[PDB]
Amino acid sequence: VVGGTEAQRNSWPSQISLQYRSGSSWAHTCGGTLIRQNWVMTAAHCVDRELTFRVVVGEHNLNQNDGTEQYVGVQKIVVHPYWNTDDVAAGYDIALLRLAQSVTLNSYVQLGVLPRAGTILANNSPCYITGWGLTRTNGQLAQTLQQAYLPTVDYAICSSSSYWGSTVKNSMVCAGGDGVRSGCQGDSGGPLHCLVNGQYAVHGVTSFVSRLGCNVTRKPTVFTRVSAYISWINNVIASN
Ligand SMILES: [Ca+2]
Repeated sequence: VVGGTEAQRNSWPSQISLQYRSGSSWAHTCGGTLIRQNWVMTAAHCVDRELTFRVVVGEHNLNQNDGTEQYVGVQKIVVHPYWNTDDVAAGYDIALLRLAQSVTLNSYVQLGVLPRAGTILANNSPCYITGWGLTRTNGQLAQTLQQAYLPTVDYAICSSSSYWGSTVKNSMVCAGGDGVRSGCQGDSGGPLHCLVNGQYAVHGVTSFVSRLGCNVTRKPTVFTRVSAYISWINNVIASN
């Protein structure tokens, strides 16, 4: 997250860190949202590589013991069937991970609330992106969980020529674009949390930013629209 501030430890309890095994250690690669005690929602592109993945819930500082972490293996990966790794702009950048154990819920570990199917946010709706992604274009991952205030940019503006054009689909949510604050690499798969009728809900799954840079004016961060996948999500969970 570029232009973020450190999250309070209990603000975003559904945020997870998706990590892969490297050497005798683990490396953060992406975010995720805990949606059942044994299921995480993330970006399809986060799991294209044939790596060994684990999920950390109750995580705050990737580089320090917080006393609140639970570590769990990924047992099964269900990528959206229409996902095409060579075409992120086509959409479908979503995957569900079934965890090897059910995590224990507490003030640091909670299920993310999802919007009802079809819900679209009005332009300029208040949201926060959260993650441990790069804090600058071509930068380094955050140690502590970051948040940034990123208001939505509706489909009509986002898909206009000076923004993202035909690259953005109605199955996505755009947010930010101010040139200061944005998602960045390593935020992929994580939540966009938007305040609606008094409650935060996870309306986006971080998908992409410009090849030019993370915080580029009129290239808001783009997210898979969660409310386009409610039926898909339920179908997967019910069959697995
Ligand atoms: Ca930690």
